[PDB]
Amino acid sequence: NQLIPQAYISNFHNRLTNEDDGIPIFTMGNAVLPDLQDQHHNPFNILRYPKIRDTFINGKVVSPYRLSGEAIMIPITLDIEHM
Amino acid sequence: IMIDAASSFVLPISITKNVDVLQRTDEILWFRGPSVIVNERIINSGDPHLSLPLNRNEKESLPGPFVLGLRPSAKFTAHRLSMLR
Amino acid sequence: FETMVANPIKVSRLQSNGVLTIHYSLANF
Repeated sequence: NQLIPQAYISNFHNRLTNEDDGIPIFTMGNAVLPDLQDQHHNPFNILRYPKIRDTFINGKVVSPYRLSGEAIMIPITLDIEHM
Repeated sequence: IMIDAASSFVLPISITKNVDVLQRTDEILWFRGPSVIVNERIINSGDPHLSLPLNRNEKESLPGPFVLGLRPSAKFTAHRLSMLR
Repeated sequence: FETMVANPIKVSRLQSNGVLTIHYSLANF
Protein backbone atom coordinates (compact mmCIF):
# COMPACT_ATOMS: atom_id res chain seq x y z
CA ASN A 1 0.00 0.00 0.00
CA GLN A 2 0.77 3.76 0.34
CA LEU A 3 2.44 3.76 -3.10
CA ILE A 4 1.70 6.08 -6.02
CA PRO A 5 1.10 4.41 -9.40
CA GLN A 6 3.72 4.86 -12.12
CA ALA A 7 1.29 6.33 -14.65
CA TYR A 8 -2.24 7.73 -15.21
CA ILE A 9 -1.45 11.46 -14.84
CA SER A 10 -1.26 13.68 -17.94
CA ASN A 11 -1.88 17.19 -16.58
CA PHE A 12 -0.22 18.79 -19.61
CA HIS A 13 -3.11 20.39 -21.51
CA ASN A 14 -3.99 22.36 -18.37
CA ARG A 15 -0.40 23.62 -18.28
CA LEU A 16 -0.67 24.28 -22.01
CA THR A 17 -3.61 26.55 -21.09
CA ASN A 18 -2.41 27.73 -17.67
CA GLU A 19 -1.51 31.28 -18.92
CA ASP A 20 1.49 31.57 -16.55
CA ASP A 21 3.71 28.90 -18.11
CA GLY A 22 5.30 30.48 -21.17
CA ILE A 23 4.00 27.99 -23.73
CA PRO A 24 3.52 29.40 -27.27
CA ILE A 25 1.33 26.47 -28.35
CA PHE A 26 -2.00 27.71 -27.00
CA THR A 27 -3.33 31.22 -26.35
CA MET A 28 -6.93 30.91 -25.10
CA GLY A 29 12.82 26.88 0.59
CA ASN A 30 12.25 29.21 -2.36
CA ALA A 31 12.27 26.48 -5.01
CA VAL A 32 9.16 25.71 -7.05
CA LEU A 33 10.06 22.04 -7.45
CA PRO A 34 11.90 19.71 -5.02
CA ASP A 35 14.38 18.48 -7.63
CA LEU A 36 17.19 19.69 -5.35
CA GLN A 37 15.48 19.23 -1.94
CA ASP A 38 14.75 16.00 -0.11
CA GLN A 39 11.44 15.45 1.69
CA HIS A 40 12.46 12.84 4.33
CA HIS A 41 10.50 10.12 2.48
CA ASN A 42 7.02 11.44 3.29
CA PRO A 43 5.01 12.00 0.07
CA PHE A 44 2.76 14.62 1.72
CA ASN A 45 5.70 17.04 1.63
CA ILE A 46 5.38 17.32 -2.17
CA LEU A 47 1.90 18.81 -1.75
CA ARG A 48 3.46 21.98 -0.29
CA TYR A 49 4.71 22.90 -3.78
CA PRO A 50 2.10 24.81 -5.80
CA LYS A 51 2.82 23.36 -9.26
CA ILE A 52 2.54 19.77 -7.99
CA ARG A 53 -0.80 19.65 -6.16
CA ASP A 54 -1.96 21.60 -9.21
CA THR A 55 -1.16 18.39 -11.11
CA PHE A 56 -2.80 16.21 -8.44
CA ILE A 57 -6.09 18.13 -8.31
CA ASN A 58 -6.48 19.35 -11.90
CA GLY A 59 -4.85 16.22 -13.32
CA LYS A 60 -6.45 13.52 -15.44
CA VAL A 61 -5.97 9.83 -16.24
CA VAL A 62 -4.62 8.97 -19.68
CA SER A 63 -4.44 5.85 -21.73
CA PRO A 64 -0.98 5.35 -23.29
CA TYR A 65 -0.89 5.92 -27.03
CA ARG A 66 0.41 2.87 -28.87
CA LEU A 67 2.05 2.68 -32.29
CA SER A 68 17.05 6.31 -46.11
CA GLY A 69 20.67 7.27 -46.68
CA GLU A 70 20.62 11.02 -46.11
CA ALA A 71 18.04 12.97 -44.12
CA ILE A 72 16.42 15.98 -45.79
CA MET A 73 15.52 18.41 -43.02
CA ILE A 74 12.59 20.69 -43.90
CA PRO A 75 11.26 23.06 -41.20
CA ILE A 76 7.48 22.89 -41.20
CA THR A 77 5.41 25.72 -39.75
CA LEU A 78 1.97 24.92 -38.36
CA ASP A 79 -0.32 27.92 -37.86
CA ILE A 80 -3.94 26.90 -37.23
CA GLU A 81 -6.43 28.91 -35.20
CA HIS A 82 -8.95 26.57 -33.61
CA MET A 83 -11.88 27.86 -31.47
CA ILE B 1 -21.09 -12.91 36.28
CA MET B 2 -20.47 -9.95 33.98
CA ILE B 3 -17.24 -8.03 33.32
CA ASP B 4 -18.43 -4.88 31.52
CA ALA B 5 -20.03 -3.06 34.46
CA ALA B 6 -19.37 0.68 34.56
CA SER B 7 -18.15 1.21 38.18
CA SER B 8 -17.13 4.82 37.40
CA PHE B 9 -19.68 7.59 37.54
CA VAL B 10 -19.70 11.36 37.11
CA LEU B 11 -22.11 13.83 38.66
CA PRO B 12 -23.27 16.45 36.12
CA ILE B 13 -22.67 19.37 38.51
CA SER B 14 -19.22 20.84 37.87
CA ILE B 15 -17.90 21.27 41.41
CA THR B 16 -14.27 21.68 40.23
CA LYS B 17 -13.32 24.57 42.51
CA ASN B 18 -11.71 22.85 45.52
CA VAL B 19 -10.98 19.63 43.59
CA ASP B 20 -7.32 19.45 42.57
CA VAL B 21 -6.30 16.52 44.81
CA LEU B 22 -8.77 13.79 43.81
CA GLN B 23 -8.91 11.66 40.64
CA ARG B 24 -10.44 13.59 37.74
CA THR B 25 -11.64 12.43 34.33
CA ASP B 26 -9.88 14.98 32.03
CA GLU B 27 -15.37 16.07 36.37
CA ILE B 28 -14.93 13.70 39.32
CA LEU B 29 -14.78 9.91 39.12
CA TRP B 30 -17.28 8.40 41.56
CA PHE B 31 -16.72 4.67 41.82
CA ARG B 32 -19.19 2.03 42.99
CA GLY B 33 -17.07 0.88 45.92
CA PRO B 34 -14.39 2.28 48.24
CA SER B 35 -10.62 2.05 47.89
CA VAL B 36 -8.06 -0.55 49.03
CA ILE B 37 -5.24 0.59 51.32
CA VAL B 38 -2.24 -1.74 51.24
CA ASN B 39 0.62 -1.20 53.68
CA GLU B 40 3.50 -2.96 51.90
CA ARG B 41 3.78 -4.90 48.65
CA ILE B 42 6.79 -7.16 49.34
CA ILE B 43 6.42 -9.55 52.27
CA ASN B 44 9.28 -10.98 54.35
CA SER B 45 8.55 -14.71 54.15
CA GLY B 46 11.32 -15.58 56.60
CA ASP B 47 11.42 -13.53 59.85
CA PRO B 48 10.18 -15.92 62.62
CA HIS B 49 7.43 -13.54 63.81
CA LEU B 50 5.65 -14.92 60.71
CA SER B 51 7.46 -18.22 60.10
CA LEU B 52 6.48 -19.81 63.49
CA PRO B 53 9.01 -22.60 64.13
CA LEU B 54 7.92 -25.49 66.34
CA ASN B 55 10.57 -25.03 69.06
CA ARG B 56 10.45 -23.17 72.41
CA ASN B 57 2.09 -15.78 75.70
CA GLU B 58 4.61 -13.13 74.66
CA LYS B 59 4.08 -9.74 73.02
CA GLU B 60 6.42 -7.70 70.85
CA SER B 61 5.66 -4.13 69.78
CA LEU B 62 7.78 -4.05 66.64
CA PRO B 63 8.79 -0.63 65.24
CA GLY B 64 6.30 0.17 62.50
CA PRO B 65 5.50 -1.92 59.43
CA PHE B 66 8.96 -1.61 57.83
CA VAL B 67 10.37 -4.83 59.33
CA LEU B 68 8.51 -6.89 56.71
CA GLY B 69 9.45 -4.94 53.58
CA LEU B 70 13.05 -5.82 52.54
CA ARG B 71 14.83 -2.48 52.66
CA PRO B 72 18.56 -2.10 51.85
CA SER B 73 21.18 -0.40 53.98
CA ALA B 74 22.25 3.21 53.46
CA LYS B 75 25.89 2.07 53.39
CA PHE B 76 25.28 0.23 50.12
CA THR B 77 23.03 3.01 48.84
CA ALA B 78 25.93 5.39 49.44
CA HIS B 79 28.09 2.69 47.86
CA ARG B 80 25.58 2.75 44.99
CA LEU B 81 25.26 6.54 44.84
CA SER B 82 29.03 6.57 44.52
CA MET B 83 28.42 3.96 41.82
CA LEU B 84 25.97 6.44 40.28
CA ARG B 85 28.61 9.04 39.43
CA PHE C 1 -28.75 15.42 45.86
CA GLU C 2 -30.17 11.91 46.17
CA THR C 3 -32.06 12.41 42.87
CA MET C 4 -28.80 12.97 40.99
CA VAL C 5 -28.30 9.77 38.95
CA ALA C 6 -24.79 9.97 37.53
CA ASN C 7 -23.30 9.29 34.11
CA PRO C 8 -21.75 5.82 33.69
CA ILE C 9 -18.38 5.89 31.94
CA LYS C 10 -18.26 3.00 29.48
CA VAL C 11 -14.90 1.49 28.55
CA SER C 12 -15.91 -0.30 25.29
CA ARG C 13 -13.17 -2.98 25.62
CA LEU C 14 -12.04 -2.79 21.97
CA GLN C 15 -11.23 0.88 22.63
CA SER C 16 -9.24 -0.15 25.71
CA ASN C 17 -6.90 -2.52 23.87
CA GLY C 18 -5.41 -1.30 20.61
CA VAL C 19 -6.71 1.93 19.06
CA LEU C 20 -3.92 3.71 17.18
CA THR C 21 -3.02 7.40 17.40
CA ILE C 22 -6.88 8.57 4.77
CA HIS C 23 -5.20 11.24 2.65
CA TYR C 24 -1.80 11.27 4.40
CA SER C 25 -0.99 7.93 2.75
CA LEU C 26 -0.96 9.52 -0.70
CA ALA C 27 -2.60 7.03 -3.01
CA ASN C 28 -6.14 8.51 -2.95
CA PHE C 29 -6.80 11.76 -4.78
